[PDB]
Amino acid sequence: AQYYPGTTKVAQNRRNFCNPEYELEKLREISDEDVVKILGHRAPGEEYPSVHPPLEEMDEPEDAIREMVEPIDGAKAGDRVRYIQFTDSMYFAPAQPYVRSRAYLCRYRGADAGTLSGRQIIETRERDLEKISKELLETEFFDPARSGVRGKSVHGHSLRLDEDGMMFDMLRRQIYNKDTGRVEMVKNQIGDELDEPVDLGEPLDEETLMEKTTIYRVDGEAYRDDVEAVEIMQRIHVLRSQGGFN
Amino acid sequence: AKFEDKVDLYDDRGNLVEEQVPLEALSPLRNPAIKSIVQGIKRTVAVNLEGIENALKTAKVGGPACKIMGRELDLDIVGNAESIAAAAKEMIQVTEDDDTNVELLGGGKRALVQVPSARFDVAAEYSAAPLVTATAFVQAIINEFDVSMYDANMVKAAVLGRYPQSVEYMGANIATMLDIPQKLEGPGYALRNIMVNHVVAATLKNTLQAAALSTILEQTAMFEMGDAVGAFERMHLLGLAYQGMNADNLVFDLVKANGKEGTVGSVIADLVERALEDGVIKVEKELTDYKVYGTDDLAMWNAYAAAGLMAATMVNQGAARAAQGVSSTLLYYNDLIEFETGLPSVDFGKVEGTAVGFSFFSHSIYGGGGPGIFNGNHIVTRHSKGFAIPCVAAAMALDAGTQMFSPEATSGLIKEVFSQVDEFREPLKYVVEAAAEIKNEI
Amino acid sequence: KTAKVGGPACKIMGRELDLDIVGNAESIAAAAKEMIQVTEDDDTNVELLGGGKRALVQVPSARFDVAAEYSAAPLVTATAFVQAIINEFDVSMYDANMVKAAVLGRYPQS
Amino acid sequence: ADKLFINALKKKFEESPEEKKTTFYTLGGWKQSERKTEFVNAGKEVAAKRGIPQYNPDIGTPLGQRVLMPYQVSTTDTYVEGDDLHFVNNAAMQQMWDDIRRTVIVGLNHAHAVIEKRLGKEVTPETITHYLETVNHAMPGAAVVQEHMVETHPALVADSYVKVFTGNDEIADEIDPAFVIDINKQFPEDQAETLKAEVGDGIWQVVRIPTIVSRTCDGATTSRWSAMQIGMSMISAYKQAAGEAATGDFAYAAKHAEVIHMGTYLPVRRARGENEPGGVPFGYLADICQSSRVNYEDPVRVSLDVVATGAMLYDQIWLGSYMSGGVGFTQYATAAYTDNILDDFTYFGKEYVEDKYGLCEAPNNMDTVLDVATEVTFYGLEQYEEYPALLEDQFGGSQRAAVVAAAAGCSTAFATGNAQTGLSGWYLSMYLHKEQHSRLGFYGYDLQDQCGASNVFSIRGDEGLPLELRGPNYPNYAMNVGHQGEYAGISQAPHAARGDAFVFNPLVKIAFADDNLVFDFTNVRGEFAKGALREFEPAGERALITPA
Amino acid sequence: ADKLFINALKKKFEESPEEKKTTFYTLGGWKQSERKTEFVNAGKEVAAKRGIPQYNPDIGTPLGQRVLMPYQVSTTDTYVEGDDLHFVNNAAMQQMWDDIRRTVIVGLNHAHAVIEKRLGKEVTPETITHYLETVNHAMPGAAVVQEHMVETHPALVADSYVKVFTGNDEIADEIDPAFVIDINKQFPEDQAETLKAEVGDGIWQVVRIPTIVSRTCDGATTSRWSAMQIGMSMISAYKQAAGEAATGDFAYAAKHAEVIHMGTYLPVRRARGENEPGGVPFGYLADICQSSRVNYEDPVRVSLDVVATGAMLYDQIWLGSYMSGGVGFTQYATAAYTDNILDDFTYFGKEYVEDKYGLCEAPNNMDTVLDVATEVTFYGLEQYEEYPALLEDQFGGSQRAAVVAAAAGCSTAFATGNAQTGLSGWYLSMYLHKEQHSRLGFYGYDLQDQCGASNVFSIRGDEGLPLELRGPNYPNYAMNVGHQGEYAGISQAPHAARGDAFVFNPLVKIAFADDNLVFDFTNVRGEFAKGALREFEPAGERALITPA
Ligand code: F43
Ligand SMILES: C[C@@H](OP(=O)(O)O)[C@H](NC(=O)CCCCCCS)C(=O)O
Ligand SMILES: O=S(=O)(O)CCS
Ligand SMILES: O=S(=O)(O)CCS
Ligand SMILES: [Mg+2]
Ligand SMILES: [Mg+2]
Ligand SMILES: [Mg+2]
Ligand SMILES: [Mg+2]
Ligand SMILES: [Mg+2]
Ligand SMILES: [Mg+2]
Ligand SMILES: [Zn+2]
Repeated sequence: AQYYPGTTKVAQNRRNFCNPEYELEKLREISDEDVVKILGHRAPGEEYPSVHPPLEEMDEPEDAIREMVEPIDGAKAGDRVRYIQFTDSMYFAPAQPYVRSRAYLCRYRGADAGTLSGRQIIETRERDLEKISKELLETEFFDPARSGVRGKSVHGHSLRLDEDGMMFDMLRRQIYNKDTGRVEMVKNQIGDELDEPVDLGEPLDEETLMEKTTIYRVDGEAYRDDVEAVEIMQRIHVLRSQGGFN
Repeated sequence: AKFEDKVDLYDDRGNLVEEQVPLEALSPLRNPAIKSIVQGIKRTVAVNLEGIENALKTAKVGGPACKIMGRELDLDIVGNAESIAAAAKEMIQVTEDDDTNVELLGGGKRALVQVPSARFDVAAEYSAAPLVTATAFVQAIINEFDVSMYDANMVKAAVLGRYPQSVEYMGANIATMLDIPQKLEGPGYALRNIMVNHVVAATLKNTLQAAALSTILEQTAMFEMGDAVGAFERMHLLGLAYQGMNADNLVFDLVKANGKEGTVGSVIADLVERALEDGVIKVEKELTDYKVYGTDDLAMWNAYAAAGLMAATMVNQGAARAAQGVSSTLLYYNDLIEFETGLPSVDFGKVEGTAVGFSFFSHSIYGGGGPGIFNGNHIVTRHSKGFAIPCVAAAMALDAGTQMFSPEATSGLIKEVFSQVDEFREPLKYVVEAAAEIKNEI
Repeated sequence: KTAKVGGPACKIMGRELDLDIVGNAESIAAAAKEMIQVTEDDDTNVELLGGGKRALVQVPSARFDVAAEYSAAPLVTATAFVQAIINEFDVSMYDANMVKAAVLGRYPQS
Repeated sequence: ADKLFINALKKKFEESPEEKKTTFYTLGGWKQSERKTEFVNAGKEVAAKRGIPQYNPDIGTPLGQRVLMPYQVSTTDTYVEGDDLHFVNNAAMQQMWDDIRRTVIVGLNHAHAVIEKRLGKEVTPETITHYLETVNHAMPGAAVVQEHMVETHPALVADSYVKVFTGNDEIADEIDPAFVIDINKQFPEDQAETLKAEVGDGIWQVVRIPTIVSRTCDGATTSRWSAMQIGMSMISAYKQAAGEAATGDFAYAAKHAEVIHMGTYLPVRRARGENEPGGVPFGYLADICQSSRVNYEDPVRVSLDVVATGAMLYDQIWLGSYMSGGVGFTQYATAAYTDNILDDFTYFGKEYVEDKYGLCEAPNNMDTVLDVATEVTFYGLEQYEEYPALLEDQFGGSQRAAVVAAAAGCSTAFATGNAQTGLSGWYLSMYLHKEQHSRLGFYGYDLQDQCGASNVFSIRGDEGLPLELRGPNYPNYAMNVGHQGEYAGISQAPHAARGDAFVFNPLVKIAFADDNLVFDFTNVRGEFAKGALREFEPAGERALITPA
Repeated sequence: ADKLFINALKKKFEESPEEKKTTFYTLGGWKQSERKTEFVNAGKEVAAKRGIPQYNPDIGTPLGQRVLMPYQVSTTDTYVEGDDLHFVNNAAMQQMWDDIRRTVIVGLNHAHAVIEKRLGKEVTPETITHYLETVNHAMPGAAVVQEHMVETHPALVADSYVKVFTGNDEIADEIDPAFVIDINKQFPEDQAETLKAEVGDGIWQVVRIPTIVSRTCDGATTSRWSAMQIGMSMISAYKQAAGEAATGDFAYAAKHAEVIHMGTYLPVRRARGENEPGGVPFGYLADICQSSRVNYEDPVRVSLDVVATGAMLYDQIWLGSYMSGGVGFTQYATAAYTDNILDDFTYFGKEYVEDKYGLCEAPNNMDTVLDVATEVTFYGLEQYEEYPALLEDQFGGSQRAAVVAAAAGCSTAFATGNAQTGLSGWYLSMYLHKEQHSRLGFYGYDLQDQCGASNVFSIRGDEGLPLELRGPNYPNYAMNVGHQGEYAGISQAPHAARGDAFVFNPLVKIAFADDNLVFDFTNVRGEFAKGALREFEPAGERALITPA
C-alpha cells in the first residue's frame, strides 16, 4: 500500500505511522499496571467488568460473516468498550489527529477512532485497549511534553508552550521535573490524582521533534512546498466535483 | 438492455446461484421480488393485542406516563383473539380470496396483518395499512364485548393513541416499519424512514440479509426520489448489486480474506488490488514513488469501492462485535482510499461526509444516539444516496450486546411479526431467484 | 433568461442564461421521455401543448408500484427535464444549477 | 343569597342589575376611561418620538358611546378595565405562558441504567445530589468542562433550575430539599398516595430553562437546551470521557426516550415545534393548574381555576395571537374568569347534581346528559333574561355560549364522573341555547358545535378520542375561540368530583407543584389580578444589561 | 502597515504576537476577570434569594488557567470579554433577531385589484394614505370598528408600524412621506435605479409587529398578526361591510398570495413555523444586512458585515440555542467578527485577485477556484503559524476552518462574479487545511465539507441549488456550526464586487432600509459592540407594567 503522496519528511512520517510493517520507535518503558492507572477505567487487580456475557455463552444463529470474522479477545470475553484520548501540540508533536485515526484503522482491529482539532480518541474492548494503549504511550506516537493523555478538558493543541516546552493542560496531568529533565504523569487521563506518579521519560529535543513530526508548518516543512501532496488533494477536489455533476 | 453489464449472484453462504445476470434484472423497476418486498412493507402491520388489553385495564392510553382514572375497562381480548382477528379480517379484506393475511402469534398476544394490495393500488400512499388495520381491530373489539357508546373511545385510544391531537399515533399498540408521511425529510423519502434496528430485527441479525434488506430499501428510495434517473441510474444499480447483493462474491471474498486478522486498511489494499486485476482502474501517472490511479468507468469504481466499504465494516465491527465504530469505518475507509489511490471515495465524498456527522451524533451531547436508531431519513444520515445506511445495518447485526437502544429494546414487536414474512427475513434469496427468472426479459 | 428563480420576486443578478427551450421543445421532450420511461412503448406519455410552451407528462405506472407514495411524478419529471435541457444546450457544470432552480425552485431549502 | 355576580354588576353600572333601561352617549366617549386616556396621551408621545402616526382615538369609530366597564377578576375583590387583562398589558399572563413553555420533564431512569451497564459505575443518592449541584450551575448557561468558555449572566437567568421528584420517600427525603419537589409536603395525603404509586421508584427531573431564552427563541428550544446541560452535568458528575459513544445514550434518553414535552408539534398549516400552546392537551392543562391540590374540598373552584388557566392561554395568547393577532380576544376569555358569572352557574349545577344523584353517582349515559345539561343551560340563560345588566356585560353571544355550556358540561361530568358525557352535555347546551335565543356565537363559533354530538363518542381515526387526550389540534377544535379553555375545565370536572390527584398525567401534575416558579399556579385568577394591577414581577427582562 | 489583527493581539497578551512561549496557572483562575467576578457575585445573590444553588465557579473545572481574553469587535475600537458577546447578555443581538422575526412584506397589488374589481371603488395615493393612517393606528393592537374593545398599551407596542415602497417615483411622492421607504434617499443612484426597475409600479408594505408580541409568541405569528390589522384597516378605510365575502380576498392575499416571509417553515424533526432563523435563505440574510447601500465602495466590508450578521444569528441564536442551548456557541461565531482577523485574510485575497485578474474578470471555472482558494487558504494558515498569539486566540480548529475558508470563498467569488465557484473554493480550502495541519474542526464539522465538492454543481432533487437559494435547511447544512453565516458572506461577495443592489430579493433589500427599525442594519458590528457595552436600548420591555 502507498498510504499518502508527497516528498517531505512529514509525508514519509505519515506513511510510516499508517504502515503496519513499519516498526514504531520505542522511546520509553511503562509497566502494565501504570498503563491501567493512566487509563483510569479499573483499579490494578480488579476483574474486567462485562457489558454482556462471553460469546461462547450466547446462542447465536448461523451467520457466514460472524463465522469468517475472528472476534478480538475482549469481544470473546464480553468486556466494556472504553477509550484512550490524546491531544497533540501544533508545535511539532510527532503524531497529529488525522494521522492517528488513519494509522489506527490500518494497524488495529475492531477500532472506533474519532478525530477533532484538540483531541483524538480510540474506543475498543477493554483488555485489547490496554494492549494498544501501551504501544500508543511507549512509542513515537507520544512525546510527554508536546502530547497529552486527556479524557476531558483538552484545551492546548493551539496554545503557546510554557517555559519548560510543555503544552498547556488546564488540569496539569503531566508535570515536567526540572531536576531530572523527565515528565511525570501525576493524574490519570480524566484528572484524578494517582497514588504514585508514572515516569514518561524526557521530552524529545527540537531536532528530533523536527525529524519525526507529521504537521506541515512554514517554520518546518510547508505543505504548499510538498507540491505532489497538494496535487493529489486538488485532484480529489476536481474529481469529486465532476462526479457529483455528471 | 440499456446497460451491457452482467453480474454473478450468490447466496448468503458464498455459493454461486446464477451466473451472468443482466444488471437491470436487479433493478427495483424490473425485479418482481423487490416489488413484492416494497408492497409488502407498505401493507404490513403488527398488532399488539396484549398491549391493547393492558392499556384498557389500566386506562394507560395516550403516551408515556398517561392515565385517565375512572376509565378502566377489563376485556378478555387475548382470550378471544381468534374471533376478534377473524372479525377484523372480514372488514380489512376487499374480497374473500384476496391477499389479506391476518395471523395470530404468541398465543393470541400479537397478530401479523397484511392489508390487501388492492387498497393500495387506489391510494396515494401507504397510511391505509395502519389506519384500516386500527379501525378494523377497534370495531372488532367493540363488537366482541358489546362495548357501549360511552366507553368505546377508550378502545380507540388504546389502539391508535393520542392521534389526532398528536400528529403521530402517540401511545399506539400497533406498529409498522414505515412512519407517517408528514415526517419525511423530503418527498420520496418514505422507504428511508425505517429504523436500522427494525431491518436488523426483521432479518434475525443475519449480517448479509440485513445488508441486503437495507440496500434494497435505500436504493429503491433513490428511484422514488429521481436520483437514479438518467445519468445516475447505472451508478445506483451497480451499488445495489455490489454493496447489497454481494455481486461477484466480492463482499464475501473480502471478508473471507480479512476476517481472521484484518483491519480496515487491509481490506482497502485487497480491494484496490482486485479493481486493478479486473481493469476497473489503471495507473494514470507516476509521481515520486506513488502511483496515481485513474478509471474510465466511475460508476464501476464506485461500486467496487462500495463493496470494500461493506467488507471493511463487517471486518472492523465484526472483530469488535460492537457496532459503534461503523461511524469511524464509514469515515476512514473513504478518507484512506482517496489518499491510497488519487480517486474519489464512495458516493464522491458523501459517505465520508455522512460518517463525519454520524460519528459526532453518536459520540456527543447534541442528539443522535447509538447506530441502531438511525435511518436514511434521519437528518444526520440522509446525505449519501444509499451507500452508508446498509453498512450500519450490517454493524448492528454483528453487535453482541453493547447497545442500550438495541433491536431487543426498540423493535421487539416488529421482530415478532415482520420476521414471519419470508421475503422480509431472507430477501437476498428471493431477489436473486427473481433476477434469474427475468434474466431473458431484459 | 431573467435569472428569476426561487420564489416570488427573487432574482440572482449575473446568473442569466439565454436558452431556446421552446424552439427545441421536441428534442428536449423526447430526451426527457427516454429517461422517464421504464421500457420503450410502456404507459409513459410526454406530449407538447401550446406550440411547445407546455408539456403533459404521465410518468409510467410501474415506477409507482415500487414506490411508497406519489412524489416520483414531480421528482422523476423534474430531473429528466433538467438533464434534457442541460444536454440539449451543453450547459456547463458551472451554470447547470440554474436550470435546476428554474425547474424545481428553492427545494430543498424550502 | 344574591347570585354571585351581583356585586360585580352593582359596581359596573349605576342602575340595579334588574333594571331594563339606561342612557347612552353622554359619557364623553374615550374620556370616561382612565385607561383610554392613558392610551391617547401615550399614542401622541409615541407618534412624535418616532415620526409615524400611531394610536389616535379619532380613527375609525368612537369607543365609549356606552359604559366602558370594569371587571371583577372572579374569586378576588380586584376590579380593572378590560385592557388590563389583555395579555400584552399583563406580565402575569405572559409569565404563565413562559413558565409552561420553558419547562420539560426528563427521566433519570434510562440515564442511571446507562451509567450502571455501559460504564460499570454506581448511582447513589450521593452521586444524584452531586449531579444536581452540577446541573444547577450548568442549566442556566454556565460551563463545567472546557477552558475559555463564556457564559450567561447569572442574574439574567435566575429563574432557570433543575429539581427532581420520586415516589420513593427514602430517596426523596435524603436529597437536599433545595432540589426536591416533595410530594408529601405539597399534596394532601390521599393525593400524595396516588401520585407516589404512579411514579413508583422512577426519578424525574423538572427542568426550567431561562425565560429570556424562551422569549428570544421558541418552545422547541426547551428540551434541546435541557438535554445539552443534563449531558454536560452527566459528563462532569460521572467522569465519562467528555464525548464517548455512551454519551449519545444520555442525549437520546434526554431528548426522545424519557422526555415529556408540555406540547407536541403541530402540522404544517399551523407549523410549530414542541412546547407551543396548540400542542398542550386539555388533560395536561388541567394538571398544570395546581388548584386541585389546594382547593380539593371544592370541585367547582378546582374546575373553574382550570377554565381560567385555559381561557387565557388558549384564547388570548394562542388563538388571539399565535393564530390571529391584533386587538385579539381578551373578552372572549375574560367572560370565563370575571364577575363570578361562570361560578354562579356552575355552583347551581353542582348543587342540582349533589341533591338529585350525589356526585359521580349518576348513570354514565345519555339520560343523565339530557337531564343535567338541559337543567343547567336553562338556569344560565334565565340569568341573562332576569338581569339586563348581566346580558349587557357579556354582550357577545359567543361569550354567553361558552359560559353556559361550560357550566352544563362541568355539571354533567360532576354527575357521571366521566368527561365524555360532560362533553356531550356541552354540545347539547349549544343546541338548546341556539333554539332558545335564535342566535349562538360569532359566524364561525359552532363549527365544532355542529360536528360535536356526532364526534363525542365516535371511534374513527381523526374523530374518536377521550376528551382528556384532545386539545387545540383535535381537528374540529383547531380554529375557534370560546371552547378550548372550557374543555380543559370539563376534563378537570369529573376528576375534581372523584377526588383524583390528576386528570391525565401524574408527572405533569407534580412538575408544577413548585413555589420556585415565577407564576403561582395554585392561584391563577389571583395572579391575573396581580398582573392587571401592575404588581407582578416577571422574569426575562433586560434591564441589567441596558442603560438607566 | 501591520496585519489588521496585530493591535488586538497586543491588547490580549503581554508577549509580542510572534513569541512562542508564555506562562500559565498564575492569574488566579476566574479572579483575573471583571466579568467572571461579576458572575460569581451574582450567582451568590441568586442562589441566596431563591434557595437553590446556581452559578458556582468551583463546580467542574477551573476557568482561567490561561488568559481569559478580551476581543476587539472588528471595524470598531471596542474591546470586551467574550461573555459580553453571548446573545443572552447582548440586547443588540436579541433585538437584531426580533426585528427580522417580527417583519413581513405584504403586497397591495392584489388588494387594490379586489377593491377596483369586486367592490368597484377607486384607489389613488390619497386613498392609500388614508388606509396607511388607519393601519398605523390598528397594527400595534388598537380598534377601528367595534364598540367596547380593549387594546394594547401604545407605549408597549411603540416599535410596531407599517410603511410602503414602490418603484414609481411619482406615486411614492404622492403618498404621505411619513409612511414611505424612499428608495432614492436610502440607496446610491445606480442601486436605486436597479431596485426601482425591479419593483416597477408594484406597491408593497413592510409590516413590523410588536417585539413584545414576537417574544411572547413565535415567528409564525408575524404574517397572521399583520393580516388581521391589514384586514381591519381595509374594512375601515374602503367602507366595506365589516365582514363580507370580499373580506376573505384581503385575507388570502395578505396571508398567502402576496406575502413574503423572512423564513419558510421547517420539516418535523426541527419543526418550526415561518419567520424562524432556519427558514431564512443565505441570499435573504445578505439582503437584510444594509452594509451594501452604505459601504459599496468596499466589497470586503459589505461581505464581512453580512458574515457578522449571519454568524451571530445562525450560530449563536439558531444553532446555539434553538437547535442546542446551554453555554452555546458564542466564540464559534465571534471568530468571524472579532480581532479584524477575517478582515485581514479577505483584504489579502481581494488584493490578490485585483492584481492577477481584476475583480469579476476571472474565468468562471475550476482553474480560477484552484488558483484563488488555494492561495488564500495558504495565506490564512501561514498567519496562525507565524503568530502563536493568533493561534492561541482562535484556539478551536473549527473557528480557523470557518475564517480561512470564508476568506478563500469570498475571494474566489470576487474573482469570478459567481457565488457557485466561491462555494467550491470554500470546500477546497477545507480539504487543503485538513491535510496541512492533520486536523480541521470538531468531531462533526466537515459532514457538509466532505459532501461539499460533489454537491456544489449537482443538479439532483435535494442536492442541486444556487448558493443564494440555499440556507440552514439545505440538507447537508442543517446541523453544524461554523458554516451558515460564512455562506451568507460568500453569497454577498460576487454581488458586492459586481456593485449589484441585491443578492436574491430586492423587496427584502428595501424592506430593511429603514431607520425606524430598532437595530441599525447598516452597521451590524457597531451594534454588536454597543450591546456588549450594555448601551443598546431594545424594544419589548415590561417596565411600564411592573413595579417601580
Ligand atoms: C463535551 C464536549 C463533547 C460535546 O458534545 N460537546 C463538548 C462540550 C460542549 C459545551 C462545553 C461547556 C462546558 O464546558 O460545560 C458547549 C459550550 C455546548 C453547551 N452544552 O453549552 C460546547 N461544547 Ni465544545 N465548544 C467549543 C469548541 C470545542 C473544541 C475545543 C478545542 C480546544 O482545543 O479548546 C473541541 C472540539 C475540537 O477539538 O475541535 C470541543 C469539544 C467538546 N465540546 C467536548 C469537551 C472537550 C473537552 O473535554 O475539553 N469543543 C471550539 O473549538 C471553540 C468553540 C467552543 C464552544 C463555545 C463557544 O463557541 O463559545 C463550545 C460549545
Ligand atoms: C440531529 C437532530 O437531533 P436528534 O438526533 O433528532 O435528537 C437535531 N439536532 C441538531 O442538529 C443539533 C445541531 C445544533 C448543535 C450542534 C451544532 S455543531 C434536532 O434536534 O433536530
Ligand atoms: O364577525 S365574525 O364572526 O366573522 C368574527 C367575530 S370576532
Ligand atoms: O467534541 S465534539 O466535536 O463532539 C463537540 C464540539 S462543540
Ligand atoms: Mg514492558
Ligand atoms: Mg515505480
Ligand atoms: Mg409564591
Ligand atoms: Mg408571587
Ligand atoms: Mg507565491
Ligand atoms: Mg438609528
Ligand atoms: Zn418567542
